[PDB]
Amino acid sequence: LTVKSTKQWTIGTDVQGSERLNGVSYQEDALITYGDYQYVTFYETAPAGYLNHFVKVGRRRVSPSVGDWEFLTLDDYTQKTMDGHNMISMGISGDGKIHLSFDHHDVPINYRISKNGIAKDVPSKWTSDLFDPVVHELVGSQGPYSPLTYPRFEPLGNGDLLLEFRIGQSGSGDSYIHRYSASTGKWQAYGMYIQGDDNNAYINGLDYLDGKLYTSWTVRETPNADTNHGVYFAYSNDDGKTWFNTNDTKLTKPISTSDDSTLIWDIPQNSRMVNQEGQLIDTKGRFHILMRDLLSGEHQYQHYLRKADGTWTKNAINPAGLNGPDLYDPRGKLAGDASGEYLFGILPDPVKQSTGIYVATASKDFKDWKSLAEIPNTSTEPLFDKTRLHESGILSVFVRQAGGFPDRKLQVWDFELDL
Ligand SMILES: *[C@@H]1O[C@H](CO)[C@@H](O[C@@H]2O[C@H](CO)[C@@H](O[C@@H]3O[C@H](CO[C@H]4O[C@H](CO[C@H]5O[C@H](CO)[C@@H](O)[C@H](O)[C@@H]5O)[C@@H](O)[C@H](O[C@H]5O[C@H](CO)[C@@H](O)[C@H](O)[C@@H]5O)[C@@H]4O)[C@@H](O)[C@H](O[C@H]4O[C@H](CO)[C@@H](O)[C@H](O)[C@@H]4O)[C@@H]3O)[C@H](O)[C@H]2NC(C)=O)[C@H](O)[C@H]1NC(C)=O
Ligand SMILES: C[C@@H]1O[C@@H](O)[C@H](O)[C@H](O)[C@H]1O
Ligand SMILES: [Ca+2]
Ligand code: NA
Repeated sequence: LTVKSTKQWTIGTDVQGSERLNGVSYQEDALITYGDYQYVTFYETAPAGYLNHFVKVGRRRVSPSVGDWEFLTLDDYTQKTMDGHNMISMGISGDGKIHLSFDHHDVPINYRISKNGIAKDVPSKWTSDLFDPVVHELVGSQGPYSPLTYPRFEPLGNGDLLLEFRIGQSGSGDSYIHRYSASTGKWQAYGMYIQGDDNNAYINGLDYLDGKLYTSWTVRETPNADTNHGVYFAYSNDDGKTWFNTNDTKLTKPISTSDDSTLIWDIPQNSRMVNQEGQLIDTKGRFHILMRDLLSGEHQYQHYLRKADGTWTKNAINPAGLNGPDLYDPRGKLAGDASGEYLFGILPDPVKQSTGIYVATASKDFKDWKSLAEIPNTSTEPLFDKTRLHESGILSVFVRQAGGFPDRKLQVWDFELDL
């Protein structure tokens, strides 16, 4: 496997602040291909300057040929909270509508949707008028909408879109799912699907394949990040209403963080494992988790694998040259190709201030981690475009550079693979 070509584009100047607001691990998602176009969302500084930001949405044609980016600026909502939780997630439903939810740390939902199905019936003009106003509810559904953190979207097989988030706080919170119908344009409440018990679950993402929805998490006792413990897993066969553990045992609704039956690896507190890192269902139905810990005596990224025979394995990701991360260092992701043979670790290196692209193969039990490429000059939790990789064999990664404001840019990097 080789990188046929490497290309990059600078899409904006990052915003100034001691917190990172662009390029955050739990953006789900930041960079999305739908049809012949790729979309990206990020904050850029408003004319009022420091601590005033607008959400931007970029689009570019990627098929049959790659076109230039164009951007719209949502200049009717000013982000002002210098808090790294307050990121943007985007989703695109099967009616072609683009959804955005953003700017939360334990506050009411902020959500907006495009007026029309702009990703399906593609308009000539890319302007802010394409979007409806910010609202603080989900039409057709019901609260609670506050105190909300961590909006995550997941597109389903019938064109519908899940929106998932935590209601509560670090160390005492629960998570909820809502479902947007592409046929009616209405949201519906699926209710609380995971319930804390003087703690909160921190999921790594949502993954969906062939009618099944997969998630993994750690449990946090207090606002101190050293109090994460456990690696847990569950899946649903009905888009988040009913859940099962790794042994196919049906779980209570909601899943309780006190239910040990979803635990797949014992990791104590003070292991230097961080919440909300990465996960992946590969196209062959193998489930993967990316975390980190100090338990070997060295800080190392860790790969958890749910094998076909039901067994789980854990193996350090330690290819030559990769510096292992401690608790507060930037978090990585796992990507997979259409065939399911290639597993990509998109791993920020805290020493090099760059993002490494490493590859392992299913034929070698994913133990053959090899350096494949690098994105230089990043201070980012890298995020990729699942659909572009599956459809075109191009690994496309959104990054925040390292360096100082206003030199520090936002970029998209495309690694064309010889798949
Ligand atoms: C339902 O699903 C669950 C989840 O998959 C399943 O439970 C697993 O069952 C398998 C098979 O019986 C267990 O696998 C064995 O594990 C042996 C060691 O287990 C200990 O270590 C686990 C790993 O953590 C270690 O390392 C970390 C650092 O990464 C460290 O923090 C830990 O402390 C520990 O050192 C650990 O998760 C596990 O904890 C469970 O069990 C204890 C009690 O023992 C409990 O207190 C915990 O709360 C938790 O439930 C435990 O501490 C391992 O030696 C053994 O290896 C042999 O077999 C393999 C075969 O592949 C050989 O390769 C190998 O050489 C040995 O011969 C084997 O891998 C696994 O531990 C269970 N996992 C959990 C989370 O419980 C249930 O069985 C399923 N139930 C049904 C009905 O289907
Ligand atoms: C460790 C800490 O945990 C949560 O508060 C968020 O994920 C935050 O981004 C991370 O820095
Ligand atoms: Ca996802
Ligand atoms: Na608590």
